[PDB]
Amino acid sequence: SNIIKQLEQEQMKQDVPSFRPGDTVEVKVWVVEGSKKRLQAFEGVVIAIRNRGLHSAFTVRKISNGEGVERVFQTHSPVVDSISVKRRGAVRKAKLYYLRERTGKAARIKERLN
Amino acid sequence: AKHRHARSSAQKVRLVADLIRGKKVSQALDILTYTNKKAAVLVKKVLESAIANAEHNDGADIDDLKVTKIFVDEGPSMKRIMPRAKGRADRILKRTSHITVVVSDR
Amino acid sequence: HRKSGRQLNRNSSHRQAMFRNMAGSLVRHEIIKTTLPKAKELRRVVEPLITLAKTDSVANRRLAFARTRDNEIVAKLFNELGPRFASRAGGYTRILKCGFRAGDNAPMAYIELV
Amino acid sequence: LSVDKTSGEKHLRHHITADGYYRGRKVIA
RNA sequence: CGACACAGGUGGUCAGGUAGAGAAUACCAGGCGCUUGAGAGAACUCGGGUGAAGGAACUAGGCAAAAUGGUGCCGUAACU
RNA sequence: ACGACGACGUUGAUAGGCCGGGUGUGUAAGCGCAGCAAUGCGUUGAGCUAACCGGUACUAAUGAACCGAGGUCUUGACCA
Repeated sequence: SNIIKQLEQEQMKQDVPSFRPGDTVEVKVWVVEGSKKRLQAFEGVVIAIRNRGLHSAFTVRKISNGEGVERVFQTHSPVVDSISVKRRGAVRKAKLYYLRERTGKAARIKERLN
Repeated sequence: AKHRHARSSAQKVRLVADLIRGKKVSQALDILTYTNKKAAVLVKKVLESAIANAEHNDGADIDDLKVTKIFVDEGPSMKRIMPRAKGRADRILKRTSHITVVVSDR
Repeated sequence: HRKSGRQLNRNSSHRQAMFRNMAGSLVRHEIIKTTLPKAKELRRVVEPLITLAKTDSVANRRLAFARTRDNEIVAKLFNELGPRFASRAGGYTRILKCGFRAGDNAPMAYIELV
Repeated sequence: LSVDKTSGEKHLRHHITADGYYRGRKVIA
């Protein structure tokens, strides 16, 4: 390929980018990092929209999980600490790729709703 | 040719007549083509037209006709309302020129 | 500074404007005369304009009378000057620059239509 | 009847039927 | 009129031309282009429009800027 | 910023056009049935657009002029 995307299929190789992320979709991510004694198992966390990611090295998006104080952060997928994902809600609509809101306005009829 | 009419300045209407005061008419055409001064044209229309009327009429050869005398002094003056500054009224004592050119056989 | 974008010889408005007109001049008369930046960008006002107006239909003739406000040289662009450039892609109406003229020193060719 | 590059027909107004010129460079036959 | 074809000053009539809450914006009629030019995406102001977080902490004083700021319903204190 | 500096000038891809690659948005014209209508539907996860890159010279880089000292002396070794 061109000299711009010819040297990007290696690191974080384009591993079948799970259908979703997609709009309201909230695919519970994964994990395997250490940070502490290397023996950490799986994990779970709710997501949302605010999608993101490019061609070569694409990233998930703004997790926007309700649990805990709140949310944020995210690890670009794929990554040295990556694994398969799963499904969730049956899509919706608004404008996926960039969708603020939901933050500073997260309630029942508010969240999980455009 | 010679020189009459204009609205020159006389002062700046020279220095160009210079360098082209000596002999050799060809040495008067090669130069003056690049003067970077408003005092290039008009003064070139002459000395170039001076050689003219020199060939036909007043018989003379272009191969030996050179510049002998050329001076710049004349007017007359004239009132000229040239609004300057941010807004005033002043008369311009502007003066015209006088570009003499004699290209005979030296 | 930055990369080379368009060229607003004057301001913003004076800069869609100008393109239109002196654009329909190369369809009303196969001879035009501007300056240096001349029709180099008008070579664009025409094609776009041709094509998407190539084949006669509804979703093409309209795009025509949208950039060029004229009915005379909007229909002539069809049935003439196409079908007249059938099996020919590009090379619509180029032109070789010409020496500057009197008055405002500025070299200008003559658009023309080949 | 003096031409720049080539020689022949000339006119201190329009180009010439030989290569076209004035000071520019383009114009072909 | 003001020394000058000086963005200053100077009375009356046309305030039903068309869209709105009006003699407000846009636009027929009518008038006009008589408020020097050309080329280049500096530093360098005056005019101008607001900034992630905090927010008057600036300051003699929040000067400046901004904000509330149509209409209808509900409701409305001290004081007099 | 003027000047300079750097690349190329057909032994050319420098720039533009065209195509493709890489991107930005987001569902088209028309028609069918839609629907009283706004415009809600199906056909289209369709169109439109770009100051990136590549391929490609197809187009555009000619001709010709010109600045221009002319191998300044007295005098050590080597060479012939």
